[PDB]
Amino acid sequence: KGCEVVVSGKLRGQRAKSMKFVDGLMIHSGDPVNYYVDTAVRHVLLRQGVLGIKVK
Amino acid sequence: SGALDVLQMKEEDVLKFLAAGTHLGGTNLDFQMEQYIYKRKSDGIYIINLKRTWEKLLLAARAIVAIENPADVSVISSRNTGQRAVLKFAAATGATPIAGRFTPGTFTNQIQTAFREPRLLVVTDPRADHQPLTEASYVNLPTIALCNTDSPLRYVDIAIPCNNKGAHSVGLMWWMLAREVLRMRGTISREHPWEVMPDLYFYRDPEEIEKEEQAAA
Amino acid sequence: MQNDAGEFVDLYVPRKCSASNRIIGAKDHASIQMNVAEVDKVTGRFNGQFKTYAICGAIRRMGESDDSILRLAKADGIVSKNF
Amino acid sequence: GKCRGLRTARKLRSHRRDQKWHDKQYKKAHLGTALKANPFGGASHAKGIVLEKVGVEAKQPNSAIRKCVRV
Amino acid sequence: VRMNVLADALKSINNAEKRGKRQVLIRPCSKVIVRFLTVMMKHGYIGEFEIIDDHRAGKIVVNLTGRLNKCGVISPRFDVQLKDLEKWQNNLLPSRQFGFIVLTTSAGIMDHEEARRKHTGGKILGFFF
Amino acid sequence: MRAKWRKKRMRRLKRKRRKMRQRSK
Amino acid sequence: KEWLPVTKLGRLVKDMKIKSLEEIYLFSLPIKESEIIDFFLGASLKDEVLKIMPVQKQTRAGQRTRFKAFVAIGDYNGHVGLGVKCSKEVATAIRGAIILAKLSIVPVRRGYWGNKIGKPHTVPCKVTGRCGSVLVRLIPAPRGTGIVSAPVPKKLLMMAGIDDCYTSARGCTATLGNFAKATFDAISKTYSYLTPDLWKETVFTKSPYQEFTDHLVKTHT
Amino acid sequence: GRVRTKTVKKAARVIIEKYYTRLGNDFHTNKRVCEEIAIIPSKKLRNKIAGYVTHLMKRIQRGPVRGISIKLQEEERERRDNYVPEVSALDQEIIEVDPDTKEMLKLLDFGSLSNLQVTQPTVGMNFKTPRG
Amino acid sequence: TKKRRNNGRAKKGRGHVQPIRCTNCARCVPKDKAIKKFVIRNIVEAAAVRDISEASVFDAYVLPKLYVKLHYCVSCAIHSKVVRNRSREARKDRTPPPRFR
RNA sequence: AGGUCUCGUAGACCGUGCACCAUGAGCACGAAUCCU
RNA sequence: CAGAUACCGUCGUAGUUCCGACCAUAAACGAUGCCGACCGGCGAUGCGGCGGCGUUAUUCCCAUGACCCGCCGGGCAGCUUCCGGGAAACCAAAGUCUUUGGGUUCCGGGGGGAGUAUGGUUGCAAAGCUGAAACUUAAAGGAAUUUGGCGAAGGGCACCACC
Ligand SMILES: [Zn+2]
Repeated sequence: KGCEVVVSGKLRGQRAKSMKFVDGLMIHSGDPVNYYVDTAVRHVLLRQGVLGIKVK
Repeated sequence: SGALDVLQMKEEDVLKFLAAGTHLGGTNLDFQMEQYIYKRKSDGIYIINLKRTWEKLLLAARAIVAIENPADVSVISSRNTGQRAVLKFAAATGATPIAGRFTPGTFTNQIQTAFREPRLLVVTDPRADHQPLTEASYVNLPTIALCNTDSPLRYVDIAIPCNNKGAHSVGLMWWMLAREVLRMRGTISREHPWEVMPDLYFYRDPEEIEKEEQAAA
Repeated sequence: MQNDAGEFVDLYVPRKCSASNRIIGAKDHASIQMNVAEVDKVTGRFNGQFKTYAICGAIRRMGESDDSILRLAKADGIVSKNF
Repeated sequence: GKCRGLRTARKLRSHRRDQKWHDKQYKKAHLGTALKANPFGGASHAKGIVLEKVGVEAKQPNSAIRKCVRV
Repeated sequence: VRMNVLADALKSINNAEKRGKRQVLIRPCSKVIVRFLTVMMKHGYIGEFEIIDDHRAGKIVVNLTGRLNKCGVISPRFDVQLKDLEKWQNNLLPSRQFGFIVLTTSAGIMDHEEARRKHTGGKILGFFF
Repeated sequence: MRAKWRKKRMRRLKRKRRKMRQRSK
Repeated sequence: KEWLPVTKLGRLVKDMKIKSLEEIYLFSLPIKESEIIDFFLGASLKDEVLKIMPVQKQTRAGQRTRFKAFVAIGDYNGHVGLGVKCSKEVATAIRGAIILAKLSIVPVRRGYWGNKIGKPHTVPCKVTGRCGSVLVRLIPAPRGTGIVSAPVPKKLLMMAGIDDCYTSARGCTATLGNFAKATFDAISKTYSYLTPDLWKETVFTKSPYQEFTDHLVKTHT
Repeated sequence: GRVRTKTVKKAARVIIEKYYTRLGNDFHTNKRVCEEIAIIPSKKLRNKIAGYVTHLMKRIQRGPVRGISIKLQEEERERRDNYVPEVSALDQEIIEVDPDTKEMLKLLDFGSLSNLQVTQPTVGMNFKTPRG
Repeated sequence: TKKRRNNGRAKKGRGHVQPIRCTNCARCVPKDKAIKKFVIRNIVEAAAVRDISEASVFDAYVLPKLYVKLHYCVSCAIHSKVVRNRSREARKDRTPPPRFR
């Protein structure tokens, strides 16, 4: 019922940018964040640079 | 609406109109209401011709009874003078009542849970209810209004000349519209006086309610 | 609305107002169509003969639409002529 | 137009001539000053003799030197 | 001061039909004004009008319908021939199927199709569509 | 500068030009 | 992926008891559901972008850019529409613009140039649309001339079905939104012009609501 | 500052809406009522619900409220709305009628009525507030 | 641009009014442009009234007032906070502020 | 004959100024779309 | 005050005042030429005229002045308005304009140079009227919105502010 994906890095240019795609509900404070969301961070190596993935 | 003989004021509705203070209206005068006024009485009180009230009342009654779905006509009141009157009008004639806080979006906002989209609007005053008349312009909605000598005339189709200030006149005219619509409907009789209670449609202040409940049982 | 052959070529004929005689637009949401009931002559009963009238939006927002309906009912003859 | 008389052509003509003189291109093309001060004198190409070669600078938002000659 | 009664008359009837009125008064009269409204009445653009015969200059009560779009006056009265009328009809009528040019020829004051048929020209007054 | 004092210094320049014109005859 | 109407017009078109959109245009009923025209106008209703432009709002931290999308809708044999939508992303903006343009579609009639031969091809009179300072004027044209204009009213008149035009513009034509809206207003104003070919009194046909009161009560509350 | 949030007030309003017949003035009894009927993940939230319900019961016991419409004060509003007097309140034996109203009524449909009487008019036309 | 329909004054068909001087300042201001203050106040306000009435030779004595007219320039009126700026839609209000005490 | 006429007491609109208070090197900036 | 020939304070010259002879300049603004017609209302204002319950000039009558109710014509204005227009602020005129023409005079074609050089002319003088060019420039401007900044105003807060 709620999701949030964040990407950051080289997105068609020299200077890095950050795109955020949020749809649904998202709790940010309190202990329900400790047991209602799952946070995973990965690094993607491209040819022109390294790209970041953050999924909740 | 008056070309026949049975559609005329017979004996007693003149007495009700004179008892409820129908003939005397506001001090100032709108220029669209000039055809409905005979002559200014002294101390700044304008006199409304009762014939024109009767004919515009029958025109409004014909416009109401023309639709065959009574759920498609909505009566509007946001003032304390006509709260119970529109509710009992909708109880008698099968209409839909709006009493207090006409929300901005019943007519236009589609996904709102209170989306009521009627075919006919009947309102008791144009000045106090300019917000239904504005939202009646964005949709093809004919309006019925009870218009005073002072109230502006805009987005109206049938203007009944009235005194919409006192409670007796408002309740009496709502009862007359209900009586005429039920008479051309055919669920009530014509020759027999159907008049069970004429005081049923009158708003009163609650101090009179405690005074009445302490005087009576 | 015709051509030299005689076939109807326009897609529809729009309405016109009964007071100002102006063409009602397809997107003029201030325009109205109102039905008024005709009564039997002796009984006072509604039978169902209908005589509808349409008013364009400019006359309605002008403030003179009720006078237009009054003059149409004068012309048809249902409301009393003495008035 | 403003003057709309049936027998008014002169005021229109003289006013049109005066407001045509109150211009820039018509003022430039019809006076002897803009051709007398013109180095080419109403000519497209010209010959000349170089005497010095001077490098003039560029404007504000870009930085270069520009190779030029004195003819 | 008042230098053209016909321009003021057609401006007044244009304002009256643009607001939506039904009856209008024109303060002066002329024979040329009555001929102009007779042309528009024969062509069915205005209704049946009246003449208030007062001893000053006649007042004209014109019945207005919704069939009129614009009435205009060209001032001054320009000389127009048979060969130069097509330019006026092209840049002054809204379409080739409707609209009329009222021009004064020696055989009366009427539309430009009838003057085309009788092969005569003259001075232009105005237009209506 | 505003137009007033630029106008004033232009008038003073006009004055000095006028005296040198009259004394340069 | 089914259609659930919220207004009674959507249901009354949904149950195949409204034959065409022509009586909706005749009775001047407002359209609030976009799938009615998709039900009526199908494969011939095509669309394309005109201009995507960015706008900026100044805040405390940086600048926020939202993209505004213009689009034109209309089949090649009649009706045409236009819509403006702004959103933070481009896909949401173009989808909202397509939906809002498909929702608001005007009809247009076509006339003749002198001789009433064959199907109509041009604008029957001189119409003018204005918004901002933008002026556009449409002239009837002879057959086979082709649309001579700027590229964007050429595109709009191709989606309007008219193939013969003479145009004349004035003002700041570089603003594409006001120029497109002025040409759309000039197209949509072709009915508020009473030509003498419809001076007869119309006959008042029957309204859909009162005709299908029984079906509306039978279907919904 | 102890100001209750909107979730506390909304929950208290709906629990005093759907349940009234098993409530009282004691804080502990309707605290146990709110514990038994409503599932609440904590104790302080349930406690604040119980306190605001107790305050709302004490104000409903005095007079009606515009946000909660319970079953028992309902039918009473339409009892006051459906009250009728045995008199008609417009059928009075004598009606005081203006002379201008009388010369209306002589010319509309009627010539003489024995139920109406006339009143004298005023002597001065002073009817506006002094403004200037 | 045009800030007010009038020019912050009361001159419509005159072209020249008699200038006056300020009270806080000495600035030459036109009469219809200056802010006017016709103040009514007592010599003793609320504390010395009992001391005057309890040390007076005469019983049942009325206390005289001060009747002066204050003429203010615009900057002196703002700086003394006699009048304050308003919103664009609330600028058009012309009634005086209501009095209670 | 009675002996403090009754009903609640913003009962602050006391004032006006208000010492000196100048200046800021720029390179760091790039606007877009649909599913097989 | 770093400086102060400035803001502030004490004196004080021409001038400020009248007569007579000059110059002809202002944000000389309503930043809106003059005449004529048409096109919503509302309540007041100054003048002139008309009609009408009533009160005062001490109790009856008449006219007059002083009030109240309405109109007519002209004038300074005010409030509301999806008449209509404009880039908008706003305008009952800045409306009746691509559906483009009632009559008539003056005046402007990007910003600077520049109201400048010269010529003519008026004047005792200061200066007024007429009035360029060379060259340089890709912007200079008008309305309105969103942020930041006020030694702008009105409400609240903080011991990384004060008492
Ligand atoms: Zn001052």
